[PDB]
Amino acid sequence: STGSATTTPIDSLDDAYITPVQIGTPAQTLNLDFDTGSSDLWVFSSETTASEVDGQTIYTPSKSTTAKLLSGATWSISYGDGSSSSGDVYTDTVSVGGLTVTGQAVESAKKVSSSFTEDSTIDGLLGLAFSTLNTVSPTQQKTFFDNAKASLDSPVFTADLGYHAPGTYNFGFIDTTAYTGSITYTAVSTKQGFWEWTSTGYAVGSGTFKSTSIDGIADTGTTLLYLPATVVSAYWAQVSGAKSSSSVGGYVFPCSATLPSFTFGVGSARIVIPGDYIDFGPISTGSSSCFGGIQSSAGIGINIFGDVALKAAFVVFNGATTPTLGFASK
Repeated sequence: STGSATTTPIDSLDDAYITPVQIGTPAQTLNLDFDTGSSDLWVFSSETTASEVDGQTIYTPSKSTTAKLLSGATWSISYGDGSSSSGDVYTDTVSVGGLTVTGQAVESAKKVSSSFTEDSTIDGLLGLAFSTLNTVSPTQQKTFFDNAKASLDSPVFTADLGYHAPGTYNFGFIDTTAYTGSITYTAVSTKQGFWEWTSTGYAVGSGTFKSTSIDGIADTGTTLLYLPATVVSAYWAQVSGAKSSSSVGGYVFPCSATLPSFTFGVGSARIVIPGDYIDFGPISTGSSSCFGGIQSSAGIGINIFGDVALKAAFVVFNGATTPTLGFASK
């Protein structure tokens, strides 16, 4: 089997991407944030504290003839930005772009933090990291991909995120028309539950490539590119007037600037992030200070190849017995 679904930016800055997902019988379609940096499929629901729902579409398990309470199971998750959610668990039928999993754990939110409430466009998350990170207790649950894998034509999914435009998540096949040149594969460590890999270095603009190992995670659920302070400083030093602002919480730059590209290595291959991908616009409405899309990972404890990096590539998440990651230009 295979599946294919379009993923769409939630706003003009590509702050996140949403993908429609069918849950239950009859189908209830919710727009979920596909997140290769976590492993829970959770949704706003009829159980979510009413004051914490503001415009989201909810899953109502009592209206699904295939929903079953997973007795005794609860979940609770916190993300890298300090947001969180928790609740109980149902199993139900879940379909993505024509690919159907029966008995998928659908984690129903009883509580969500303010960042989720305030984002009317995201109805929940669909985790695509390794199932070892799933938070359901006392019986850990499998991700949608893990459940689908054995049925797929090939045990893979691909992320093809657009810059200020829709893109695609495919399950079970590699669309050879969706990228240019060849796909370069690179080793993955699953030890921390992430799609963790080692980039071979970087360049800033038309500058020379610096060969240096950068361990990090491929994380579609993180907006920006978080890299070591040395790398980030080298980037922003090429932008007149750019500075790190403690009050704003990262590097900012004059909105009048033309940003240089940023290249990262995948083995001997190179992915080029155009400068415009690194512009996240005014820090506040009407400001001439703009927020940078490349930020320091210092104090995160891990480097993160988030959407800024991933959207410059066609990315293969290969879930074979020994997982790997593939990157192609597009």
